Amino acid sequence: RIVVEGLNSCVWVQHHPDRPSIFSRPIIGRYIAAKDAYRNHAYAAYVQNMSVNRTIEVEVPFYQPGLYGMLNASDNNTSFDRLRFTGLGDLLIGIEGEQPIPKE
Amino acid sequence: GIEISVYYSIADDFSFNIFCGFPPMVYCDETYS
Amino acid sequence: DNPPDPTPAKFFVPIPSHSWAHGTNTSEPTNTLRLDGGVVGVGRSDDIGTSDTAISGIIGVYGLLKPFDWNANDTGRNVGGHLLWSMPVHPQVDKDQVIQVMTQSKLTQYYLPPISVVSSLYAYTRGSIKYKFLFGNNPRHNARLLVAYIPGISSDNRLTLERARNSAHVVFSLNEVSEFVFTVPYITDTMWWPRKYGGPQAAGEFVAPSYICMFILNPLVAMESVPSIVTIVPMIAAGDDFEVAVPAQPAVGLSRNIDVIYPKDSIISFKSGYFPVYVGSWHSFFDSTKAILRYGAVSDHIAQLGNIPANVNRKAFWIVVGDTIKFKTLDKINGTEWFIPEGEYTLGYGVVWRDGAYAYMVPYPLTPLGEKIAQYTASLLASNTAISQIRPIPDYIVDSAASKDNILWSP
Amino acid sequence: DNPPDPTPAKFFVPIPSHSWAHGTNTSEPTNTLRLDGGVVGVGRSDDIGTSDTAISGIIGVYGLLKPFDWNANDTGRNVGGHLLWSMPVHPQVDKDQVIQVMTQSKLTQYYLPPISVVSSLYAYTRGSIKYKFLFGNNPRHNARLLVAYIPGISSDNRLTLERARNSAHVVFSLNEVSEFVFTVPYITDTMWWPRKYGGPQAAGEFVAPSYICMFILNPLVAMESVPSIVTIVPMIAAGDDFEVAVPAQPAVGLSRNIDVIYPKDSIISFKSGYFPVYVGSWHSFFDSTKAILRYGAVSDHIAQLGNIPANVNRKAFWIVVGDTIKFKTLDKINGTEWFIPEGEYTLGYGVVWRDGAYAYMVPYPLTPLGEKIAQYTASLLASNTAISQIRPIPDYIVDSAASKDNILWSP
Amino acid sequence: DNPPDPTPAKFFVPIPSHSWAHGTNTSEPTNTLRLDGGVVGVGRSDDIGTSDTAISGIIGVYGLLKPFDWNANDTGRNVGGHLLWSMPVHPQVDKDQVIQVMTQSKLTQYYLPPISVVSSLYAYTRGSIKYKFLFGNNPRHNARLLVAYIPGISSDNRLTLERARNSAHVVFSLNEVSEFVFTVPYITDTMWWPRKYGGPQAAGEFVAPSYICMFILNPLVAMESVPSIVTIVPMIAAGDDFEVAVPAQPAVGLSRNIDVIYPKDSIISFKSGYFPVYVGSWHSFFDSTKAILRYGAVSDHIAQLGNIPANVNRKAFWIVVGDTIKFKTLDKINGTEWFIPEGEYTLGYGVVWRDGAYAYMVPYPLTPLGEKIAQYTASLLASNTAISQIRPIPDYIVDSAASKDNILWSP
Amino acid sequence: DNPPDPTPAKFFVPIPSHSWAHGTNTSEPTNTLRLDGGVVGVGRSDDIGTSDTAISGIIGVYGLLKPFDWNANDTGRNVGGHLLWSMPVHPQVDKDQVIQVMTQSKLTQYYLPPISVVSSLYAYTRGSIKYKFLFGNNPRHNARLLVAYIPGISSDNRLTLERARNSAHVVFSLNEVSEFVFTVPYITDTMWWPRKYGGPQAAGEFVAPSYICMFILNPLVAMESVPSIVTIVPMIAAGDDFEVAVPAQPAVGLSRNIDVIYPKDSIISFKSGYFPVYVGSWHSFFDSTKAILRYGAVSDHIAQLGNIPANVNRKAFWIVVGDTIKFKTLDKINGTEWFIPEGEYTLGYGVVWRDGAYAYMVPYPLTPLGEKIAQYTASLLASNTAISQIRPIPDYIVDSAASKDNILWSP
Repeated sequence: RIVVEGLNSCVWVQHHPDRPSIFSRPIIGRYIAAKDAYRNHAYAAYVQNMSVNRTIEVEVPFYQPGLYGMLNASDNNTSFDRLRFTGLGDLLIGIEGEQPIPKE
Repeated sequence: GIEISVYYSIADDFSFNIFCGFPPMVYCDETYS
Repeated sequence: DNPPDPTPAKFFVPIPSHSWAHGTNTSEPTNTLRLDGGVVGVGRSDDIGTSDTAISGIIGVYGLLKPFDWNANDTGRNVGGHLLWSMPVHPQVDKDQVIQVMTQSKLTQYYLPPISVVSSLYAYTRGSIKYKFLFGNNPRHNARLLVAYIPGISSDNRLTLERARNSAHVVFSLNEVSEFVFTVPYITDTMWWPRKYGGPQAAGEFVAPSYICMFILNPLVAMESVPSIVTIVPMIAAGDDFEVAVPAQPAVGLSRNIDVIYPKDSIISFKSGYFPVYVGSWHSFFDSTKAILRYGAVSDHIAQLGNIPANVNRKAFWIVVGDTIKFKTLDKINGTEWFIPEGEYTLGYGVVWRDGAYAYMVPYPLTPLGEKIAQYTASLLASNTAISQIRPIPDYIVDSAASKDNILWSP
Repeated sequence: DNPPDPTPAKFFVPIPSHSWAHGTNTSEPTNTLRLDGGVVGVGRSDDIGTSDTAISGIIGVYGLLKPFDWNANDTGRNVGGHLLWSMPVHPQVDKDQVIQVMTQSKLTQYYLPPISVVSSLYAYTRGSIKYKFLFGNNPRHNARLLVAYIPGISSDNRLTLERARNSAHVVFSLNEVSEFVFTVPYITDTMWWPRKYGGPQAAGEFVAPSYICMFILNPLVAMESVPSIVTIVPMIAAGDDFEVAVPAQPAVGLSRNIDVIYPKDSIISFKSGYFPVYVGSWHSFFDSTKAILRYGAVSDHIAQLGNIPANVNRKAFWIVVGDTIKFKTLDKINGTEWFIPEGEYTLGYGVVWRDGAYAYMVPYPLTPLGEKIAQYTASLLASNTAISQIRPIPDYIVDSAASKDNILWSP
Repeated sequence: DNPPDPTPAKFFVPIPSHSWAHGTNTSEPTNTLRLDGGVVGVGRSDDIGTSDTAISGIIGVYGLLKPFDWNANDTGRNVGGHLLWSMPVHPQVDKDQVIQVMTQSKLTQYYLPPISVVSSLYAYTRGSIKYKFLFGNNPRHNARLLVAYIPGISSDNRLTLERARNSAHVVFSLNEVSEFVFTVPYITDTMWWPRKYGGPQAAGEFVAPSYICMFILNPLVAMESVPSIVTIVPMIAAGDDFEVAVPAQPAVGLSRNIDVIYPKDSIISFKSGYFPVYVGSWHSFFDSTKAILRYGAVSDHIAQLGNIPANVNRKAFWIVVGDTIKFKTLDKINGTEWFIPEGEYTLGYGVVWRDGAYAYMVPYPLTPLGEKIAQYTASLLASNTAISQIRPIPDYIVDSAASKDNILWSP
Repeated sequence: DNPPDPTPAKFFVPIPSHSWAHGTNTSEPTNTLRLDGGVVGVGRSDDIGTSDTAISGIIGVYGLLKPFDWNANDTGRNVGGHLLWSMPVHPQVDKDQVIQVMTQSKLTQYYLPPISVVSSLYAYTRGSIKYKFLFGNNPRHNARLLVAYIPGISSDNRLTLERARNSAHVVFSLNEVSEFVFTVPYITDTMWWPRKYGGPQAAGEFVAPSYICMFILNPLVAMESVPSIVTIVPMIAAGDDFEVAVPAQPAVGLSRNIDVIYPKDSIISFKSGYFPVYVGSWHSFFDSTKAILRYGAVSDHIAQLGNIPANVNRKAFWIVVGDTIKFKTLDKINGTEWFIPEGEYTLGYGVVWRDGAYAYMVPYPLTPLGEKIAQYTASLLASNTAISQIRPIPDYIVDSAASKDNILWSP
């Protein structure tokens, strides 16, 4: 469940299952790694207008090519079980417009 | 300022029970002379 | 177990309220102000009858129309062929055939019959009409009348007895008979007939489909020991086949309040939201020593006037034409004997003070002296006199009682 | 055929989201991010068991508590009547009876048992508790202990052996026996019992309903060819009648990150949205020749500090208390030997520069020299020294790497 | 008993209105403006038939096409093999084969047949077409015609009798026969065929699938005592297998109002919301002594003009091209005999007065004198003449009647 | 009868649209742009087959891979044990094993097989793969090859014939045989295998699960009267047990447009909404006598440039790298022979003119002379030369045609 309060413009949310989960903290804007936080085409997504409702409720599926999903994963230095078998992937949150963010 | 327009209507459990004579009316059509 | 519900959303159209037009054969959802939140209706008994609002029941009741005298000594009007009484045939009654009560500068009141009042609530109408004629006679009186129903006619410009016999008519005898009814037909080129009188929308009253006329066949004969005058009282009711088509703007109104604002240049009762008003002071108006009409104790709250028509003279002052208020208020002016003794007066006159786009009102006592002072003040403002020279305007002594509602004015 | 639907609108109440509290026995509508838009759940097999989240299963697992030595050579503590071990009876364990790992300027870590961790997730609790005592002895050792369950007591201020026998107790023999369990009852004035430890909301920890005490009946006896010390390891588990009432704020947290920000005057890590930060230049700050912490390359984007508490000295400077960044940066100053060689340093100190309502931060290298330079700069700003005289503040050479996240500070 | 309803909310999508495209096989919810709030439809009888809107019924009705004379004395055109009449085969009719009524500066009116009008309401079409030929002859006349249906051709560039016999054709005899029909097939490479004429969207009219041609087999022969001219009247109707595919932008319009605004530089009728207009005064325009077009009695309400194209000459004035208004209005000017007598004139000319981004219009009487005065005024404004020198512009005498709607203009 | 409906409102959650992820096994409510407002689907016949979009059908089709020559005269490479051909085993094909078509400053085009293209549309995959080997030989040629499937290997660093025999392999004979298939297994530590190539998200391509290698058992032998070269054409298809897991960002794109904007410092094509553009005039730019790129005829509508990177030289000018426009445009400059003859040129170069926070572009003809003039203009703006001295910039003669879309630029 995602709540976006300072905007009255459309917001998107996309899910990347096969993306390796090698981060333990969310990264924002400029400081995000390039080729990331770029909206993809054929990924599960949901486009929502904040004029109608400013809380997004979605369900992220389990898409791992393995027997289990590993929780309580270490952070910094690998394997092949820590990047594709631990996390459900990454969720990208962006704004439909390129229009500047309000002062507040 | 604020503008409050109150509209109303009758209900189902409402009833006009006893018929009385009609009081003399005024024609709206003669509201200019 | 918190199962997901991925069941497609449904396209829905939001609206503010439920139908304003629907009055029957449907449900009207609402927030009942009760303790029981179910289908709830008032309890009843035989002490409290069902609603008596059947249209056929009401419009069946006889209403009285303008009576007329029937003299037998009149050697001119009491002859074979003379037209005694006539009028157009329609549910509503011709204004001149109804009992009237007029008033100076007010609205004319008409004593309409049940069939007429109801019909004024509906656009079209149809059916037979029942005209009951009551005679104030005794056995000695004797006569015969030929009442006719002429379809397609609305006046007596070409109407005579020898022509009325060529249409639907009846011949009543007045031989020991005091009451009878002539149920006139509904002969029309169409199915329903529009009401003669209606809501202000056009400058023309529609026409009735037919005309009823009463003629003399055998002149009324009385005697020496009997009244030569026999008053006739025509009464109207709707036939069993009478129907009313579509609900429209009432062509009638209540006579509870016959006050009206005609096209007569009434001076607009300020603005809406800027009333009630009271006489107060204003720091930008002669350091709050003079009197103006306020609408709030808070500063910068002076009563503003509405749209004053451009056809009003600039040198003209105003007069209260409705409910007014009392207020206490000026020393003698140089060169004249104009002086106002300190006391309580009723507000009557007033002078408009413009300050940009907003216009205010200055109070003046209802006295022969006050009318002349407001007369001059209205003339001084027309010539753009210095603000300091117009100052010697009533004084501000204390605040005054608030008005019930909006005060009206006139040139 | 486009039939009309005059079916009354239904009063409906709009809400943003579905319940945030509901966790079972209901449906939760949501936008599933899948290709199949129906009721969809992960496929399973015997390789992937059912969820193992039965509360009775988990809290039944034995957890270890703080052990203690049991010496037979102690001529003072090894006597009939001595209190060897005791503690309050409740699901969670007394912090002093748990294995602890403390750290300087960090949080204390407690090795809580299954019954305690779960109980810290619920407000109230009830049921019997199973205390298993494991003894590190051999056949040669011999003794008898009287473990009791005293209801309504929480300390050993008035607790003795000759008083413990007057309550629910058990007498264990240590004669070729290394393990036994004393399932203590649930004797309470009420049905459910509140957790002893809870979410920060008040300044008082609730009390346990009872107290368990282990006494000596027949002093431990060993021999010459056997260890006189017999370590005792108390272990706890929940009884078959143990239950947990209501979900509340966890009285526990993860030890993944034991970093915390106590009431210790940490200097607020800028503001939220004004980080990550980097060392940059500012055209209004000495023509962008000096160094300040920016949060954006766009002009007029200087990192603003949060609410600095009013209990901080005006002449004080700051120090990084968390993750920091490296940056390259000043010539020798007149009268002193203060000079900074051009190179890359780790950010350590800093001085607050106020410009109206917004406060910014000026970087200083983590070096004994830099601490003194920031010391003086903090003092010069306190005396309102001329802006041009405080100028000889590190220089701006180039931009620096961005921080992972918010940088903390301290007086 | 006020039971709680913790029943999950349902995800719903709000929309402003119901479908604008749907016309059948569905329900359209709406707020019926009636007293009865149920499914309500107009009452009917045999006096009021069912809707007569079956497409097969309408397009079956014969429509008349452009006739032509058939002379037997013409020694050149009345020979074996000559082409008497031909046209493309499609539902709509070729504009040159339809009865036309042209008008100067207006729109051309075409008397289209039932099949053509309907087909102009649909994008594609198919089916056989029935061409009925009516002959104005008597028994004496005699001949034979070979009417053919050539698929894949749209002109008579390579069309001859000796080639028309190689396709679907018919040979009609004119021997005591005045009427016959040639039902042409539907031979197409595809199933449906696009309309030849359509809504303005591209600069090209689509092509018909085939071509119908009438040839002479045995030349018409008449006599001395009989008319040598036999007018032929071709009529069209749709076959029993004729169908129309998809609703599109009408390729036709009503001839009720043939007024149009071509690409001809019409001067834009002010702006929308800034009309009706009337001649009034403006306090910022020569102290409200001159005339301008207002749209409101309220101050600062001057009629603004729309987007004037940049291809218009700066020295040009304008002329009313539509409905206009009458207004009363100037003394003799120095050096010239230009003087306007006080009276009522019809508005005809006008000069644009620009004041920043907003453009207004100045009225001029429809008189040979007024055209020259507006001519000069348009030239003076082009040279940036002093505002005080252009003043001797019509005078403001009084307000004038409001226009029905927007007034048009032209260079 | 208008009964009340006090039926409790229902909590409902509003959302803008229906699922964007759901593609099957559900209903998607929408506003159908048709005349029929019911469940409507295109009509079909045998002329129009069902959708041919079965994954097993498509990926079963054989695709061609990079061929290679097999010479029998090579006394070095044609020996027992030599590695002729090898590659990783996965659905997609190794870029170096695919037919390629490279282009300067463009994108490399790969002729991918059906199994590879589809697999690039899904995240994970599994199943056997069918590698068909086609030989261009005749009966005279003879040989034997040992093709193996090595699980857990991705290169030939430690790969030999005498080691390949220790895994799943096959021995094919080339004795009058031109075609055969080696269906390789799916030997994996897991169930599904991630695609080797994917959407730009990380800097690393995943690895294939296995490796296929073709070795020589008995060297190819031909004769004197037969071609010593036998080209081998490897072809790939998916096994009957092949499956694709989850839809993800395509690892492929269409080769319709191979134009791309790499990390190469392209100069940003203005801003979005500020195009198409054309050469026009600006009243604040040398009294609209010089040329600038506009995006609107309305005043104050100059084409603004997007975010120019800070790594660009201040003295640098730009060049069009995409579609451009033609425009007509300067007299000889003092001291130099720089003079532009009046004519129509193609836009090629340009110089950025900054005016506050907004940046615009000044057009320059694609000519050796224009490049030098824009060269100097770019240098003059870098030194803050007087606005009046840089004036002798192309002239404005008339407006020019609008661009199809956004124009690109480069240093």
